[PDB]
Amino acid sequence: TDWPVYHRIDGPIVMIGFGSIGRGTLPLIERHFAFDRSKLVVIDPSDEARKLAEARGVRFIQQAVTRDNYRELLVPLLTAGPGQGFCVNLSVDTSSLDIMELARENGALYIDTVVQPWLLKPEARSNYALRETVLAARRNKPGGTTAVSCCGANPGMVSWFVKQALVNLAADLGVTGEEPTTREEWARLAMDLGVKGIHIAERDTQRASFPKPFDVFVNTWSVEGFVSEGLQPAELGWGTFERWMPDNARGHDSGCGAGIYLLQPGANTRVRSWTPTAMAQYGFLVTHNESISIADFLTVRDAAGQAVYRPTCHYAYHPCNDAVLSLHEMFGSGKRQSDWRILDETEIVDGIDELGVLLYGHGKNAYWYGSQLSIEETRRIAPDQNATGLQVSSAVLAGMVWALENPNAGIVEADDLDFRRCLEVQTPYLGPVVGVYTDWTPLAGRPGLFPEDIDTSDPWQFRNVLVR
Amino acid sequence: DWPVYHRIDGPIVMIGFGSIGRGTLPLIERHFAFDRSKLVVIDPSDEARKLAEARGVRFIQQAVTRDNYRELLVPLLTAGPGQGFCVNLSVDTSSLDIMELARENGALYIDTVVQPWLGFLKPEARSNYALRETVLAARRNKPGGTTAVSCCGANPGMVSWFVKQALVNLAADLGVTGEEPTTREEWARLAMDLGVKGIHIAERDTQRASFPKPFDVFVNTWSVEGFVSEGLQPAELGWGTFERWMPDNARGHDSGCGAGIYLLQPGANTRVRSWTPTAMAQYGFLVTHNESISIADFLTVRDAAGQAVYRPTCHYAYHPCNDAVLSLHEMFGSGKRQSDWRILDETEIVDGIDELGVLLYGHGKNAYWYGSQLSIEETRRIAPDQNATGLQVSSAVLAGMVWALENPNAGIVEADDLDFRRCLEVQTPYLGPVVGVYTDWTPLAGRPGLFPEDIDTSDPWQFRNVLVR
Ligand SMILES: NC(=O)c1ccc[n+]([C@@H]2O[C@H](COP(=O)([O-])OP(=O)(O)OC[C@H]3O[C@@H](n4cnc5c(N)ncnc54)[C@H](O)[C@@H]3O)[C@@H](O)[C@H]2O)c1
Ligand SMILES: NC(=O)c1ccc[n+]([C@@H]2O[C@H](COP(=O)([O-])OP(=O)(O)OC[C@H]3O[C@@H](n4cnc5c(N)ncnc54)[C@H](O)[C@@H]3O)[C@@H](O)[C@H]2O)c1
Repeated sequence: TDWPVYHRIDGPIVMIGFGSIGRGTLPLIERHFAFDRSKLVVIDPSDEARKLAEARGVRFIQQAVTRDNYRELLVPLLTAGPGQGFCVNLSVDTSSLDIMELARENGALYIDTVVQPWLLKPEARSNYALRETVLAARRNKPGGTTAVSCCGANPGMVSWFVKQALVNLAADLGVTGEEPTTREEWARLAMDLGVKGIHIAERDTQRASFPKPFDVFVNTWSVEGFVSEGLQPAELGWGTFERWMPDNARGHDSGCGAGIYLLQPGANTRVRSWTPTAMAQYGFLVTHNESISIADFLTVRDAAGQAVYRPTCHYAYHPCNDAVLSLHEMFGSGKRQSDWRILDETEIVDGIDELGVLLYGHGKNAYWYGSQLSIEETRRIAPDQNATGLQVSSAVLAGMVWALENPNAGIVEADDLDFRRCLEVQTPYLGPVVGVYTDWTPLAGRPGLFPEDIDTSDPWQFRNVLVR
Repeated sequence: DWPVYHRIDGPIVMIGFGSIGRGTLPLIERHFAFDRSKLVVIDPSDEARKLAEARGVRFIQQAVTRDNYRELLVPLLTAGPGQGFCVNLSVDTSSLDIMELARENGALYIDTVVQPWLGFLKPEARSNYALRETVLAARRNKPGGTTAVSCCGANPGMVSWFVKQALVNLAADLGVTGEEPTTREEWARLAMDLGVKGIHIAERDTQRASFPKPFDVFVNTWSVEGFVSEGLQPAELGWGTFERWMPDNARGHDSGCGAGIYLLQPGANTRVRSWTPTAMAQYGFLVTHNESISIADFLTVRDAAGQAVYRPTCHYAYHPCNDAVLSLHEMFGSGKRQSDWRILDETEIVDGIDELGVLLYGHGKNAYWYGSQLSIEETRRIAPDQNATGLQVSSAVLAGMVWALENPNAGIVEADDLDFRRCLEVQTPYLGPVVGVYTDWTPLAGRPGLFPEDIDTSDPWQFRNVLVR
């Protein structure tokens, strides 16, 4: 009845970054893998991180990993032996692709939760473009040591939820038969079910024991990371059903073809969305890797290679109340707050991180599938983190298990992993995982007091979702 | 001790006993001498009844409606022996109809808002410009007569007196010579000569509650029903002659004073870039307010032909308390009102201020904020039964009442028509720090930035730059 130990790691474990996610992932690595304790080392420039690592009894190197030092630092650490090591990258300000390629070159497994560069026109700031660098790297060097790109809660877990949700939608219609095996089969299942689009539909209700301080940005995970992505252009996977886009929307000349972006910051762009606890709510259209990767994954092309079916996919994020206030403060002031803080589990009085996928446009209108993990449950089952952190760290755990079980798979996205195996590892840490149908649409209660440019023939059009 | 300004020798009829009525009644008892059993409070709610009974004040548990207001109020207003005073602090009642009833029965009248009877509409008809035009027409139809003070709370109300004092201060600091204005035409000419392109009613409420905001509860420091109703009205502003651009969904008015436009979107979901001393640069919401129109109208200069050659832009730039910001996000994101609401009591507020002032911009010193920084701690020391928001309003009602008793045959008047020095002399003891602050901030601070924006770089204070689009 104790915790399962999934695998032995026969080489160094190098954790890059020991912020909110690193702190939550370390205890799960220790819990679920067998290895000599001295094999693990944490790298992070922060004094705060150093003091926590010392209290946890783990090796700690207080250094920022940079383009200038990453080869001389990471190659010896990852190749120390006797066997294959694992690079666990949970940092800000480091090049995911460069570290990934270095790990592969040296036979070390690799996982991260984001594609980002080393510490510029808007299209270059896009997660579409960054994802294209990873796809190109895979084409240049197929196969080889497994490296898992963007395997956190979102991007990451939500790709597995999309697959489970598609299977459930079919079953709820009385459609029986083997589930898809190939990418094209998954894409055709979405097409055949009439899925028009998908929101990554999230509502964080975690509340702090102190009121939000003036001129302090407050969040339940990285403030630096959230602000960085929130200032990037709004970004979405763009569905074939869409008949309207804003005047300030732009596409891409190259790549998989699945994305557009808007010439405005994602964290100041609102969309109409829905989760089970929030019901109808505003989300922020913050750019995310999975907005592109899920739309790409579910694309059906004709013989000529043109996409004839693709779902819309984007984030619709309602963060914790203090983060909502922090965004209002930041954008209203035109500048970042002087200080910031990430809520510790000891500072959260109650709440959940409700994180799921909202598939819409099919015969049952809309279906939300995801996790309702509470802070109370989090504290009972995993230390050193809040409910936001545990969804992410447990997804990293699942990706690490998959990579150790499938060590010769090359560069892979969350959409490439065995979703059933990953969810089997992750689900002890997700609290209630539920599927909920709703009849809500973005046109509920509309038109109202004022004229609006809506498309009443198709309630889920982005024209109706975007707050204008 | 506290000054007793005057005796009131007739009935005092208070319509509405919510957050503002509860804050105003103690000031009335404190600052006027009157037969105490001559005060009557009318409110439909049981909560109001219990509070009035606890004070031993006559109470009538009725909702004033178009169907009953004549039969209900006339006996109360004319009960004698002397001139009565109708103090209207309610939601859901016709300001104009009750004002006219008071006037034709010789009773003084004051309120803090122009609003219609609760309905059992074209966007233009929902505008405060239209509502104010019904009051202006009433004045033209019955000049002079018994005084009725329209829209004399904190804003609208006190901020009109702040605008006059700020113009005086700017004149001194910019070396503009001339005697203090004493007529509307002289005030308007002073604003023109100072180069005041526009005015924000620039407010930041930092009052914080001892409990976190509950899900599906709208929280505010004053009327939730009243704030939501005004926040769903069209965004609305006095429209200055310097403006070179208006949004595609802006509209004007065929008739009336000519000072206003409105936008075909709700004010409480419309953001503007603004500034207060404690907030520094912030978003405010462009909630419609009577003074947006009245201040712009008051400061209009016309040529001989009657065409406006100068007028300041004027509008609200409201940053309410944090729990109200979250309540608006919740309400607009859900597309419907929350199932419950609450107004923060002073006992529930841990700290904070209601920073309420006027931001005059476009002149030689860029921008100037003048107003009140009243804290909840100071409020509790000097006045009972209210928070810092309520006390700024209730003290303004007091000031207007003192002015009306000293000027009881002035006809229908707005806060812009009162003697601002006398009103501020009555109100200032309840306003805490009242300060003027210059800033170099403009709406183009930091702009253009990461993304292309439709800005006017020739003039930072253009509405094109202020409006969040
Ligand atoms: N996919 C997901 O679900 C998901 C969820 C949360 C976060 N993330 C990603 O992970 C990132 C980290 O999140 P977090 O909440 O732990 O952030 P955090 O801000 O709490 O921690 C970041 C850590 O990185 C360290 N760091 C900074 N520069 C470094 C360098 N050059 N080398 C090594 N370490 C460095 C900092 O000292 C800090 O301790 C986020 O910015 C985000 O991109 C992904
Ligand atoms: N000018 C200003 O600065 C300013 C400031 C605050 C409020 N106001 C105005 O004053 C109004 C009242 O403010 P509040 O905070 O006291 O509101 P509130 O919601 O606390 O109280 C309103 C009261 O009116 C009563 N009421 C409802 N229908 C009625 C009717 N038909 N007849 C008589 N009473 C009735 C309610 O029972 C309630 O007690 C607001 O809606 C707003 O328009 C103006």
